[PDB]
Amino acid sequence: MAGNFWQSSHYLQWILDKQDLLKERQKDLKFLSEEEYWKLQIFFTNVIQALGEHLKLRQQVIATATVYFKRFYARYSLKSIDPVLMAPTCVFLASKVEEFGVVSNTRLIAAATSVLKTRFSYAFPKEFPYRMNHILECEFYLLELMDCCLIVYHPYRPLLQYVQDMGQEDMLLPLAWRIVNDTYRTDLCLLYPPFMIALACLHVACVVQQKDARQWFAELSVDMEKILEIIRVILKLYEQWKNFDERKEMATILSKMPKPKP
Amino acid sequence: AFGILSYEHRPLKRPRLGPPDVYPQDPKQKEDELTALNVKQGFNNQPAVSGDEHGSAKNVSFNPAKISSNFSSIIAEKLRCNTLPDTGRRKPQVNQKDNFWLVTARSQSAINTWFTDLAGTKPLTQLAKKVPIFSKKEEVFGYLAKYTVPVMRAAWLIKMTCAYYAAISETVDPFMEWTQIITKYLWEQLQKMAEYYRPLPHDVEVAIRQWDYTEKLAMFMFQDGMLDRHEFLTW
Amino acid sequence: YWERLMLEPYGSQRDIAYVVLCPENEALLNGAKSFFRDLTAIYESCRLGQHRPVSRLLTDGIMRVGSKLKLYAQVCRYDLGPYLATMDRDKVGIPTDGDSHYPPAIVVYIIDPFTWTLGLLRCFLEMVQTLPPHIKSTVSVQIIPCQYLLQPPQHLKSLAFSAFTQCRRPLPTSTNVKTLTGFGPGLAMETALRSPDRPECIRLYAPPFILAPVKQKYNVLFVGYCLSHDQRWILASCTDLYGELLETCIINIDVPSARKFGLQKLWEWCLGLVQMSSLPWRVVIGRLGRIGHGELKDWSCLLSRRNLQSLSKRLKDMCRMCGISAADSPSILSACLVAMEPQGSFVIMPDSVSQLNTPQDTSCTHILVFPTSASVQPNILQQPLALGYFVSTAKAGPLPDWFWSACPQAQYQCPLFLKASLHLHVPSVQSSHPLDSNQTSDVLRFVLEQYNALSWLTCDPATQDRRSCLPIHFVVLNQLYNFIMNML
Amino acid sequence: QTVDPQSVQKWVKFSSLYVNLILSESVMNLFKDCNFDSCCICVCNMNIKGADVGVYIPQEAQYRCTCGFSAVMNRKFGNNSGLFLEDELDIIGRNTDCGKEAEKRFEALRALSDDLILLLQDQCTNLFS
Amino acid sequence: MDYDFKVKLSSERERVEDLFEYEGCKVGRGTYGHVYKAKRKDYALKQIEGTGISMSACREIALLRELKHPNVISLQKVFLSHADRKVWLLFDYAEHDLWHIIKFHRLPRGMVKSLLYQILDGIHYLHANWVLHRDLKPANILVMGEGPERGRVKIADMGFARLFNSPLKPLADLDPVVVTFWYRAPELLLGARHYTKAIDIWAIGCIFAELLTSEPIFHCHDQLDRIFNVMGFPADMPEHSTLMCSLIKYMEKHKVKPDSKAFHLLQKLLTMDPIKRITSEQAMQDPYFLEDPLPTSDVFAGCQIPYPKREFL
Amino acid sequence: GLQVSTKQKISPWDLFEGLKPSAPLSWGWFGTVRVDRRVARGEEQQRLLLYHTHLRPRPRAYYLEPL
Ligand SMILES: [Zn+2]
Ligand SMILES: [Zn+2]
Repeated sequence: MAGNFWQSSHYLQWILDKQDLLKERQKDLKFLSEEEYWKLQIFFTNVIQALGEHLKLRQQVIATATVYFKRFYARYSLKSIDPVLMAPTCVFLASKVEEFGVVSNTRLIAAATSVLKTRFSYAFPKEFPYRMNHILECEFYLLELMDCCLIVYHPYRPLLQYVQDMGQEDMLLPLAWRIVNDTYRTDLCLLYPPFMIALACLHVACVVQQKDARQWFAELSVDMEKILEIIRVILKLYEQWKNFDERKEMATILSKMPKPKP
Repeated sequence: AFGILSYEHRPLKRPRLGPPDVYPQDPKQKEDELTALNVKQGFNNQPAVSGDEHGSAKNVSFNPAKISSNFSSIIAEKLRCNTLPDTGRRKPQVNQKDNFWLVTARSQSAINTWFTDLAGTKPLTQLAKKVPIFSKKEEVFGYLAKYTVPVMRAAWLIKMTCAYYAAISETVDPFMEWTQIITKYLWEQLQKMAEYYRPLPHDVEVAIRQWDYTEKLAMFMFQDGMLDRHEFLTW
Repeated sequence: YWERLMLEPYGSQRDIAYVVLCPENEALLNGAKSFFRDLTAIYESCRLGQHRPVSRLLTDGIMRVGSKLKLYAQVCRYDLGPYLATMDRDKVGIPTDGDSHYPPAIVVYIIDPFTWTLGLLRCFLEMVQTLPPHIKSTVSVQIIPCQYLLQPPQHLKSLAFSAFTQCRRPLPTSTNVKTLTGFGPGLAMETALRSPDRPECIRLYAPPFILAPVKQKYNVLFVGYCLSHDQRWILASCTDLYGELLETCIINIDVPSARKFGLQKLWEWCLGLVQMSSLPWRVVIGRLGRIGHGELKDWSCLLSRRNLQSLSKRLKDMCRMCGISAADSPSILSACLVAMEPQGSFVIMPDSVSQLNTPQDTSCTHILVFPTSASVQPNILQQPLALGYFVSTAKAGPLPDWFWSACPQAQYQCPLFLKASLHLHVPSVQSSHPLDSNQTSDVLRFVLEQYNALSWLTCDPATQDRRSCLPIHFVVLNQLYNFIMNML
Repeated sequence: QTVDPQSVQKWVKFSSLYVNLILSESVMNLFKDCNFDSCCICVCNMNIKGADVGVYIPQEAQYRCTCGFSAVMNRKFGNNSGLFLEDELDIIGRNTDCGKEAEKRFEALRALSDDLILLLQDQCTNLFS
Repeated sequence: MDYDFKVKLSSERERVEDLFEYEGCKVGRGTYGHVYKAKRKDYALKQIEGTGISMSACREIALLRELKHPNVISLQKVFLSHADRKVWLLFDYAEHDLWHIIKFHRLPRGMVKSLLYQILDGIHYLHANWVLHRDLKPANILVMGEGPERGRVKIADMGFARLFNSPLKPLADLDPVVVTFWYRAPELLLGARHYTKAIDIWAIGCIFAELLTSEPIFHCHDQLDRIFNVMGFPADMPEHSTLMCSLIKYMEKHKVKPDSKAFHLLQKLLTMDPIKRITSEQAMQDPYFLEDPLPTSDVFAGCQIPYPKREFL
Repeated sequence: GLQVSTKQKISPWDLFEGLKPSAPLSWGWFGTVRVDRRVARGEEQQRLLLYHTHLRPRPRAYYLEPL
């Protein structure tokens, strides 16, 4: 259902506070630190983004599946089901609910087994040993644990509404789109309604391009103190990416994962 | 779910926008237009960002000291924006063309509706857009006692009557001239129950139902500091 | 200018349905129906909701009754018990919105023909037991004298704001998720809410106005306690930094050792309010009387540095996320004790000078503090840690007799002199805030202007100024001290 | 002041050198600092008696009580102010005089359901009485 | 993925056969599945055809999780049995189908005044939430009978319902035939690929004329001749050239007055072009509902029900 | 900070609720600041309390007991 965010099941239920996710991640924090878990969530978002890019998909299905990836791991352990199997099954569910089209059975392996051995072979030296019988039970299990919440609102619709109201479209929208694509790495979408993320996006992009957005932001009546920690997360997000590399580290992180028992 | 704040009935940017994330049915949207080409080849959905929409640039440099300094300036000028600046003292003014009717006696049924709603529970903001003003100032006391309106709602109608009379006569001290009409309307009440006791008639109870309320009207009128005390107690 | 500016308070306009208890006297009957219809006006002209009576029509919401109190009580009990226990012409032009997504407050109004009157209150002891729990969970009682109807303004608005304050809206128990799934996060907060270790009847408090914020997250409590006319009862009341909470308690100590248990019993009640929150606290204890020699032995020994660290280790056990994040654990960061007593030595007159003169129309407060070192040159240091004076142009209400037995000649002066001292000053338990400083002058000049601030919350809107001096937790303590004076 | 009560009362019905030398040593000789009036039990030796009070009030060896405690001045506040009854008898003295008079005053001062007392504290909880 | 997770989920799960007597007494059968009457050990229990979740089954569960209205059916609980891998659904029992009233009458004008109102306000709410039913049939209109609410009809069987907020594919690319040929729009019968929300306005006006005459107006190129039969030929979008007055007479033979407010609403409901067709909210601004007796919340208005109970199959 | 400066005298014939803003009253007299809506701090503490499950509070009649 669209056009009414404040009566949606995502807003009523899946908006989870900061203290809730910290308690639920403690069993995952028993083996790895917060930095190792956050870099792992950075990487497995990048895997899902790589799989969505390979299938010639849109961006809306990639963000929804990443939320579906983040919703399950917010409130369940990492050692329950293998995250390497989360990446194909969430993309299929996101493309199914948006009515973009159902992928083929052999196509999805060709989507997966190409990607994990052309850009992620250092992370996975072995093959991807999973079939449809593993996926079909998982997505049937995943919707059972999602509280039947299949409709996800996205910050792109306010962001286009914000830039069409403001007027500057050509010099802001590419800068606005890359920030919202980057903020899906963090957990802000499970914490806040999306239209403050778009407002914090419009605040960042005008400062980056040195655009005087004083009179546009001062007139509107919303809470600016809750924007501030959203700004604070984003500046911590890019700062860790300066001293983080992909190929060097995760030989140790993926060796230290708690693997599910057969 | 009491702990969460809802902006559902709090619109953002009231001149140019509406509710924050509620999307109303715009009747001039792309999903309702039908050209000749749109029917044949289907819906035309193009990417909002030309080039690579999926690509996100993380190698661009950021200056968080610049962002926090600019954000501190934005929140500061909103405090200057939300200030409700001071203004000089002035008499309250009205627009005469829509706030009332010029003639009261055009319809007796409309008066019975308005004073019943005045005796009702509706706050007077809705009643402020249309108020009665009589031919003279004396009928307002007799009619309000007939409906037994509470005095707080009765005194607000008195505040209407002097405001409109001051505006037409601008092209006078309100205390004693209002006091004179109050006293002379209560002076003629004493002519009834004094001489009609000495040779119950229904005309006596007509005077009792209007003297009793207007006397209690006048004491609440007195405690407000609303009229002149000296000439009233002289009467 | 509340009704003039038509402002809206906190609490979002709670609606009140009412029942009126009136005897069969005809002249007394007509004064009430004019009073409560005008009371309906003043409650609704101000933006506080709806003052409509019970929806069933019973002579405009007024019921009748009938030494004679027994006759007044039988029909009080035999009637109020079970009572509290397709054409649509204009609906076609508009459509229905849908299923989409609070019961009104019930406050019974009682008139008192008597000019001991606990027998009218004995109805409320009978109505609390003979009702279902959903009805009886929010029931308030209102008493007014009968002489208000006959002989006299400011009375109508004062009674309106008191009943709106005393509504005390309970926390909802049903959340209406309608998840329609065997398990999920929506059921998880639903199941945790109905767990038997959560208390019932929270009765959330929102006054018509709270203190405005002043620019980590923390909160400071103000608690005040004093004894009754006898030594049988210790009476306490607690407030927030911003006054958003107003709770009090009654603890009995009666003997035919004896004083350590009463001071101990106050503190788990004080620890009760902080543990129903989940942010770390700062505790300030006020005493309306004077601290004696033997009270402070209990106040220092169990509220020491080690024991507050001891309960810090204990609270991490039953709550997991108190172990991880210290900002979500409702611990105590610092402890202080302030004794409150008059001075009665100095006098100032406002009439002597050296655009507005102060005392005839407004009030002001002036403070001087000092470290009061013993000389200029174990757990408890010097008896005055630091002292400061509290002079105020604002007058005070009815104080207890033992408060002014020191120097009663200074009672009747309008600029009133007060003497406040420090007795514990325990900073940085978990290891800058003004309470965290070891400088003894700074911890005075933090709590006292908030003590001035909570005194400004005592402004009756029917009064031009605050109705008395002192903070509201001291005033409400005196409001229940004078009530237990007169009635028992 | 006088007038208001009458009004409502209307409305009810129709509706020797050595003598002064010793007296100077204990009466006018007690002029202490008024900033110490909020005083408490001694910190030097942990007693309700200290400094040079022991010659003004009728043993134990208090050694160099350097704090500002004076039990003479302290007693005045103690006798009729709001205090704990155990603490009140310590300041007076159960063995000496007037401890029996304070006990008699308290016992004559005294000479019901639990939910009704809880009702009394609800009505006075509000802002306006 | 381990054994202890499965026994934890099975313990938290409950069985539909252990709570409901859905076996036997099958009251409804169709291409959507089987409808059973059952209660706790009344409700309408639906089993979807096909092993696993399907295209209709995904469309069912994704929408009515979050939608709620008095005039729309509402689900109370889903069931997922892993023994056979099929989806079980639980709605409240609906006594009378609108097909039953039509078949029994093959007529007071007060109820069809209100049945026209109660569908039209619900379809405006359904359009308001940016989703299309794409299926309006007399078998899809179900009436409460002698229950907690009287009247208050509900719309069900939205297996063909699709969001139209943002079509990433053309709508006819994933569904060439969207509704049965008795109520297919001529617009999509012309091979229109991108079609707007005016399709349902055609469908309600067809079944309203069915309720006006107690006879199917459109009856069995197979229907395009019938569309040109009752409307004449429109002499004033693709494959237009390859196709190779009647309204007044067809209503006259069915004893309906041509000069009436019902006919003026009927003729404005059905047009060849979707732009000149009215949408949902302007239909209820017609004073046809205001005229004389007006739409009631209870469509029976105290009258006893002559229609029988739905017989078990 | 916030001190007191002056006093203004106004007739009671001007104070009426018919006109929507404050015509005889100046908002700069009071230092009125329009601030945005936020939830109650006690209300969010109740929702935040739901995950801790701390020690049981007393049933408020325990305190009124003999020693
Ligand atoms: Zn805890
Ligand atoms: Zn000492």
